[PDB]
Amino acid sequence: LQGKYPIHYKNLWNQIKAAIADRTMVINENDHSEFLGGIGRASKKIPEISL
Amino acid sequence: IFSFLATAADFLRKENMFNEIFLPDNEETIIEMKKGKTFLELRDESVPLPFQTYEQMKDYCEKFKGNPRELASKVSQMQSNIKLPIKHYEQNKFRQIRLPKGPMAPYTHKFLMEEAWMFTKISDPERSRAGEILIDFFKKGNLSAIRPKDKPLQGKYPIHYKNLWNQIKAAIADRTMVINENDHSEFLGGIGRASKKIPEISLTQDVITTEGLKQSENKLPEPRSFPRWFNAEWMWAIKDSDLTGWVPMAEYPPADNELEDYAEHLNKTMEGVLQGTNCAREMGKCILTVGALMTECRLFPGKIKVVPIYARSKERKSMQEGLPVPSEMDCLFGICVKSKSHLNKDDGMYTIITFEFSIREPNLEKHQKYTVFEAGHTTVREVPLYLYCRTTALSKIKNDWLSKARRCFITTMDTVETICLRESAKAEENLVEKTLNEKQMWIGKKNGELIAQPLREALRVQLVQQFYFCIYNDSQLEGFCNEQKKILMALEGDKKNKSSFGFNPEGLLEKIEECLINNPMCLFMAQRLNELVIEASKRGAKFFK
Amino acid sequence: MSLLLTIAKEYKRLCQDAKAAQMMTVGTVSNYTTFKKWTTSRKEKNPSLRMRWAMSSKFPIIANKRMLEEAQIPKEHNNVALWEDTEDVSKRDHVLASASCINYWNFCGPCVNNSEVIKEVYKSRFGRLERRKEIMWKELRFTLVDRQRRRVDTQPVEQRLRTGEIKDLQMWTLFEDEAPLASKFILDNYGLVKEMRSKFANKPLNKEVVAHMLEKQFNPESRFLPVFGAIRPERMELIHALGGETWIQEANTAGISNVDQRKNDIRAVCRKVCLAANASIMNAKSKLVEYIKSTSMRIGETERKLEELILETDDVSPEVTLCKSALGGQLGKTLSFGPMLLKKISGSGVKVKDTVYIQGVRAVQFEYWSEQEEFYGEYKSATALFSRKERSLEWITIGGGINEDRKRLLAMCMIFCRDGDYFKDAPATITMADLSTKLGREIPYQYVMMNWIQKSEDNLEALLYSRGIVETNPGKMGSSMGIDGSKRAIKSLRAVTIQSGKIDMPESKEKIHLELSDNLEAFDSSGRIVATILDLPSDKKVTFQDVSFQHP
Amino acid sequence: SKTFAEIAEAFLEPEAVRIAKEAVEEYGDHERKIIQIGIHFQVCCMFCDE
Amino acid sequence: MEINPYLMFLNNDVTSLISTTYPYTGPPPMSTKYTLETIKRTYDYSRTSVEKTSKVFNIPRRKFCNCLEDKDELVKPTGNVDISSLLGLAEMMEKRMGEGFFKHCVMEAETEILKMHFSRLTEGRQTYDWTSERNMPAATALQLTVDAIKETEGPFKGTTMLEYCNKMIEMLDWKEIKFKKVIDSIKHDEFLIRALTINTMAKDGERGKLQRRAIATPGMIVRPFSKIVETVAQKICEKLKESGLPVGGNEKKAKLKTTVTSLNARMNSDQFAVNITGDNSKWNECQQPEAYLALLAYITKDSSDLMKDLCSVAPVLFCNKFVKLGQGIRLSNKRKTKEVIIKAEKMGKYKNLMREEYKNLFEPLEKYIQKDVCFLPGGMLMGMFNMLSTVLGVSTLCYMDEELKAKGCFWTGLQSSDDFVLFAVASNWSNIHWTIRRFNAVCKLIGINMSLEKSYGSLPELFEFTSMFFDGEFVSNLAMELPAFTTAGVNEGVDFTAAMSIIKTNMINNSLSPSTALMALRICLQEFRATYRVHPWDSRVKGGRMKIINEFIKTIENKDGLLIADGGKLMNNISTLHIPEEVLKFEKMDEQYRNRVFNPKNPFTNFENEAVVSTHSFRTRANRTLLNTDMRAMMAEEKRYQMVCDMFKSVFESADINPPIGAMSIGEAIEEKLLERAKMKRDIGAIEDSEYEEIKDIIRDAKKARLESR
Amino acid sequence: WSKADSSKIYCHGIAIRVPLVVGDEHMDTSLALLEGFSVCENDPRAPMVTRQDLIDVGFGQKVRLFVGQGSVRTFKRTASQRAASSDVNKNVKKIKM
RNA sequence: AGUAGAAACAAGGGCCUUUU
Repeated sequence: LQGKYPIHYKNLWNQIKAAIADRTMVINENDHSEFLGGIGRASKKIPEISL
Repeated sequence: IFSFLATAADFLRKENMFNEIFLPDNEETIIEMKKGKTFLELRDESVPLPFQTYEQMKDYCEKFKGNPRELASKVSQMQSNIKLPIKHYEQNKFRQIRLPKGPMAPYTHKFLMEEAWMFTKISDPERSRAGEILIDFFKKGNLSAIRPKDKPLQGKYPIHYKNLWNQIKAAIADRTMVINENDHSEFLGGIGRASKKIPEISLTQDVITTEGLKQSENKLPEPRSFPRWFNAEWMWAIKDSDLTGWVPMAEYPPADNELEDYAEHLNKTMEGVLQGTNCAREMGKCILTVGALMTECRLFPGKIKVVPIYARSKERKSMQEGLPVPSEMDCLFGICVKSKSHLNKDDGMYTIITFEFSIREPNLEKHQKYTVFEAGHTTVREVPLYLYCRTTALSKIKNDWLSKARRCFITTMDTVETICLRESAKAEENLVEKTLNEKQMWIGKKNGELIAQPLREALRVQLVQQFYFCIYNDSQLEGFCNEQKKILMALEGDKKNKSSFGFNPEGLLEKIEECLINNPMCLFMAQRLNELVIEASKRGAKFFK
Repeated sequence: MSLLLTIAKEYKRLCQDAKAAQMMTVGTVSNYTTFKKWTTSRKEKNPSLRMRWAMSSKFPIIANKRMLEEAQIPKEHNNVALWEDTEDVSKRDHVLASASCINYWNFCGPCVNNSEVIKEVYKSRFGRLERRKEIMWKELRFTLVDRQRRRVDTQPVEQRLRTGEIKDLQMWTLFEDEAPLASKFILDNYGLVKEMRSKFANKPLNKEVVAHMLEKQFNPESRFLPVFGAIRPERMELIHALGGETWIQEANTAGISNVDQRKNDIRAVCRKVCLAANASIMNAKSKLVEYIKSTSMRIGETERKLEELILETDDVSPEVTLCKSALGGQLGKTLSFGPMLLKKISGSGVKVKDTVYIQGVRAVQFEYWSEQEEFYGEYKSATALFSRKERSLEWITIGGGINEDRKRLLAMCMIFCRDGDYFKDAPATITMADLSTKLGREIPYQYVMMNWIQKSEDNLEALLYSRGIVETNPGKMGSSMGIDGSKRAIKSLRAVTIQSGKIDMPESKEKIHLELSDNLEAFDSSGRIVATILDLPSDKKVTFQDVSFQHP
Repeated sequence: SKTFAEIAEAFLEPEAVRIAKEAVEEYGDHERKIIQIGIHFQVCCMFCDE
Repeated sequence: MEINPYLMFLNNDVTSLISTTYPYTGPPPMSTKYTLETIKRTYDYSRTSVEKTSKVFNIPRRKFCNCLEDKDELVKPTGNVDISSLLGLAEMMEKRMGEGFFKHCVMEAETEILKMHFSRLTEGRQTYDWTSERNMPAATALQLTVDAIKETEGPFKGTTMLEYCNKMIEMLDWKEIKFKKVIDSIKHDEFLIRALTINTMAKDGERGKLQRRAIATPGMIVRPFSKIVETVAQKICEKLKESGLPVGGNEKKAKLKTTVTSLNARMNSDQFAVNITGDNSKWNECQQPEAYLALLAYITKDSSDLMKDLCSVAPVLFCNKFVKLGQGIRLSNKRKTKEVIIKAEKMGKYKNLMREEYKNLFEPLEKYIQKDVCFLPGGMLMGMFNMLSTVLGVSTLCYMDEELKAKGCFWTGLQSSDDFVLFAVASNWSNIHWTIRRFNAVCKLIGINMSLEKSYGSLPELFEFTSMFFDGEFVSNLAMELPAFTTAGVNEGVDFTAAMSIIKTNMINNSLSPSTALMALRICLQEFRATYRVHPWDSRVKGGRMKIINEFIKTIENKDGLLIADGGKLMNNISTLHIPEEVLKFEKMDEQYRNRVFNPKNPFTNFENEAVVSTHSFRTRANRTLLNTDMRAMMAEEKRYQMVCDMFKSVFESADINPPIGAMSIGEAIEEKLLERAKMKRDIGAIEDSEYEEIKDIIRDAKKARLESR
Repeated sequence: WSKADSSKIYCHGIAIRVPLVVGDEHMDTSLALLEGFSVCENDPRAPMVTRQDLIDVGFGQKVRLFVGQGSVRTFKRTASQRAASSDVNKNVKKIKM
């Protein structure tokens, strides 16, 4: 109805159900979580000496 | 059982196999081509020589066995009675090309580029059609101030041209871009000079003997010499034009990633560099004039019209000081006229006429076809005035292609971006501005020495090259540019110490020199190719002096 | 209604003629298709020039007449000509109309209640758009790229089907009155049809367009393209904006379209059932077929039968191959020797017998092929092009990027060609127990040496040493490979060439109908083996979700 | 496609396909007749009905 | 200063700039003299003089095959063939590829030829009708031939290709044929000659080789057999790796690269390789149709007895073909005021009032000549058989001998039609030369010559193939496709998406760079705006389309959702080339405008075609020059068929989507469906018993009339 | 179960395919009766009807009907659960002896 | 006149076939 990145949330919900089925709360694949955690800030870094 | 059969029948009917072929009865189980009588009579007649019936050939082919020894023997025999020559270029060098001899190749383009003079005004968005601006420029009085004289410096049929110019002025005054059919226009427009037909059923020997009706003796074009005015135009079309925005262009869309930013930046640099040249104004002129002429030919055939030769541009941008927001400008170089473009079929021809303005006296060799008149004076101070006038024609194809003259930009951008990206990848770093400002590209000779300028300024040479390819395109230039590649590949092989070879280079030189006739571009590029191989002989083999 | 009566009157008038009657009486209905071609046949060479010349006129288009009258479309608003009563020669029921007339309708004209149905008609392209919007771009860099050419899919599609399964679906959703007999695909996939039918029902629409769009919605566009990096349809659809020969626009696109998960699940299930049937000794064939038909799985919302998906996919794995063989499903000419991939380019041959002594004197038969044959080979992040000649690896070239993968590919290739002395005199370490017959099922020495290599790295090193070693001649230093897998050394292996840049995967649009044995080893009109059960992982435990193993 | 056998496999059981194939090979007749025979054979099967 | 464009070729490569030479930025350029010269060269390259006499036509028939004579200047073309060598090379190729190969291919072909419908002959380039003697499309020619067959003996009930072929065969043995016209009939000999007749067209759409300035146009009695032969040739060629004719682009590049890797890996340290760029000459003038017949007979030896008879038709037909002289000569006086026009059949009369060249070229070809046609018993033509010639050529690259190995020498390569590339290997130049001469000889033995001027060689990695120059890298010419980025000329919706798709394909394959793609996008946008006489809204332009724009613009909140054809701006870029604008702007469009544009009932809307449909998807006006010409009688039957088809479709809406099938005729289905709908409505819908009964009476009366008329 | 897929029943995760013989409130458009009908010998006496009145017939009755295009047949509301696989597979095993 | 090429146009049929 109203949202931004529905596909990530949906796939993540499926992965959550899968993990619970496996009796382990862990999530191995890191594609959606990585994105949604890096949306805030993520980039490279150049040393000052290489400037 | 019925359900299965229904499904199967539907499938087959869908596959077009629901016929006797796949579903025959007991009897109709022998399908065969209905070999008639005539077809057999022929098949037994088209057989190779040793056989005389298809049966013998079939029996010889179905049982044919391989005998490598006789095959090798015939191979060697044919290999001995041939004596295929092999010629390593290093030993057998390439002579220079032999250009034809005779008068010089004159100007051929419909419009003038270097000798062209134009009157300018400011553009109002309301009045923007061609039939309006041609009047706006007419009111101020300069277009009417012109008044040539009956004494031409050169040319022929000056009376017709003078009367036509007067009629043009009159029609403009009448606010109707139309002209009447008189003897003069009829002579200049080839109105009634179409052949008259004579059926053979109505023919006899007495008629033939009366007026000779032999087979037409085609008068192929005649040769020419090297033009000495081409380098002048090439050097003039490299400098600025005091304005820009000569060629209209669309807008740039938004951007979200670095890629589109890079693309937009580079495209802006190149477009800003190119829109200021002189070749650009000629491109825009051709575009707009051809658009107007095509519209007229589509709407008002069988009617002599009046179309201007104009263009639109924008004065350059000075600093914020002074008057900001520079204005636009409509420029007018001359007048054009069509003649009953009844384009019944593609490749047709509709004669036109060109009245252009200049301030530079002519040359007999170059401005051979024109018929110049001394008009008067014009300001800048006062200076004399000339009126170049000639006649020519066009067609649908040339119109459509000239209107589509914005491909040179694409080609040049491709070349440049390719070079820059290749240089940037070998080092894994953004090397584009440096490659444009630093990388030197040899562009000519002066005082027997070589000359060089960054790529940022050499783009103009490639742009003019593409424009000329678009202008002087013909079968001759086609064959030339198709047959010169061998020389370039041999040159590259020489640069890399690759021992190239060939079978008959003399024939290649002959084929090349065969398509060099009365087309300035071919002659110029051939002479330049000779100069190239000469200058490289100082650093490479496979070329004779 | 009255329209129906008019159609009847027209049919009567038309039958009154003789030729129309003869043609509507003779033959079947299919003739219509033919009649559809002899009419309205006219083309043009350069529609560009023609279009410009044509649109230049003052009424260049055609258009319906009654639709304009009903739409109260006038012939002017503030003095601009919109259409004029007249008749085109072809249609005879159309009138020449202006370009300005179209603009008139859109700006002010006949409004409609809603149009969101479009989003369903062109769902694939809105999906493209959404997938794009959910991307997080990154920096841009310049460098050279190793773009390998290969056949891939560019259109992400769920429930990929055939063509015969579509020509029917386009009817039960749109033209049900004109529907044919119910096919099995319908009776099986009922909910799918119901869904596709719920949206395009009781709507004003042009149906031909919908059918065309549905074809696109169920067509994976397969192309032979250069590619770099991972292989996923989500990327191939916009590869043009990710990298070229000299540039790369980094961007993360991993968490979208959830495609490869379905394929890996399918392959896991195939492996499971293959092992299960292998547990048998005399009916593994029928056991496997039963396990197949006794199983189903969920895709998104719908439940599909396994055997139906298997015949739609194109995963060339030693598991899917076996299944598709049991069900008589044709497939491509692609091999499989353990984890690696292989494909024959040219050559021929025939089986031949030879023997080897395992420990002391223990004769064991092993076979090998006769004349020279070329092969392309593909291991993880590594490519190779080699040739075999009479039980020997003649030459090989590699274009990979890793040392370990290079060495493993080389070893598996050497094995595939039975090159070396080990195949002439096996090592002492192996014994009759490791030979074969876990429970009776024999094993050719090939896979024996395979597992012997996978066991310890030192077996691999010894095997490589079995290949000739020499001193790296000058110049060839770059095109040389050591024992560790280094692009250059002072002493390198024999008959080897290295290079940077993968090999272009070959291509062939061919199909073959193969079979298999009671030991789960497929054959292709020859003594060659394309798949088996020894080339797959031994075993592993997994919990399958949304599956139905309706078998005891 | 590409062969009548693959076609027949579309709506027939591959078993009867192979059967009719071996049969036409026995009589050495044109392999375009795989279909009719397979159909007849399958009919016989579904006529037994166990 | 003096300015030379070519100096940049010193400090830079040549491939990365070769595009600069191609003058594809300008218009390209555009009889009987050409045809007569072609006939002469064909009769000459048949280096012999043996001749027979056809009992059918009573015409001299030079025999061009296994009759080689005049073994001088063999470097020049020759059209004589030694069948033995051809069969040997074919056998060697089969041996390489394995047994059961040709049989498998002919089987795959027969698997299609039988089920094929005879309506697939409508697709293709123009053909030469044998009634009006002019070049019409294939559909109309097929229609006329069928109508003639029917008017002669009876309607053609056939529905596949085989029956049509058998009917053609029978028609070659009839004695009187009828056909429609403003209803002339003809005899056997005249129809035979008029069927074997072939015409020429000066299209040569592609620039390519300027030498190509014509193309063939056979009749309708030769199309199906030609299709059969092309099908088998394709099934053969696809299996081979030494051919690149059917594939396009990346495929042949990968082929060449794999070949180069294999070469560099095979040759030892004491060997060196070489490349060659070849361009055969007179390809369509040396390929003899008799060798093709013998080869197809050798191929169709183990297959069924049916294919043996079909493949053998087109060869003999090309062995007895006639050519058509076009437009004759033109006569005129000195001043050129008057002008007479003359046709071919008359040139034999006024042969004295022509230039001496025409006389020397015409009088010799006066016995082979008949009325406005020549009896060419051999040779070939352009476009007729491309794949078969490619197969015949690849047979050479497969050659091997004891001598080549005694010296450690061997060649391979890759050939398409009249264009090949060679890779020879040996240990010394003295042997390289011998190998190349051996290759040239074996190619000469089958009429495959080579052009010594356009052909050159060099060290391994420097060559060209089909406008693609090859080195360590691969240079996309990028000018070969320059005409592609343009408004096709179909409608407004489409051209823009098509251009964006083309740009995407270029960027993917031809390595087109980003900024170049952006420039091309803007250029195509400008040309689109200019062609359809449309421009934006903020722009100062005033005009017809633009008047109402400024009028109604006040009603709009945001102009970002508008379309280009309705005064919209550009919202698209590299990352959005695979998305039409109609889809990208859907969220922005103000609500009212969106409903009007996608309102389904639109007057102009008329439906690869990866595009959206809307009001802008219109159809252009139709030409009217024919209005004056009396080509109207033919329009009648077309109008009849169209009425029938559109009525059937009015009844059945899915006729186009799903091809109709069944055992009923058209009238039966129509009647039954009408009654069904009538009942379905009268039961519940708004219909009266009176209306139902009236409909039923009308239908039964129409049925009675249909069955009574005939 | 769900109204979306009215042809399935989920018990303990396992799925069960319900035949299509009758159509209740949820099911849709005469696609839920097709497994109850079958083809039979043509009978010109039985009536010809539409695809919507097809629900008002009695189990075991006959009726003529129009199918697709240019095709008429006769149907009977009696099913046949047996397939050909088993019948072909089992019968072929009784021949290799 | 002119175009362009290795032949064709320089209207053809009986009145018809205007905005960067």
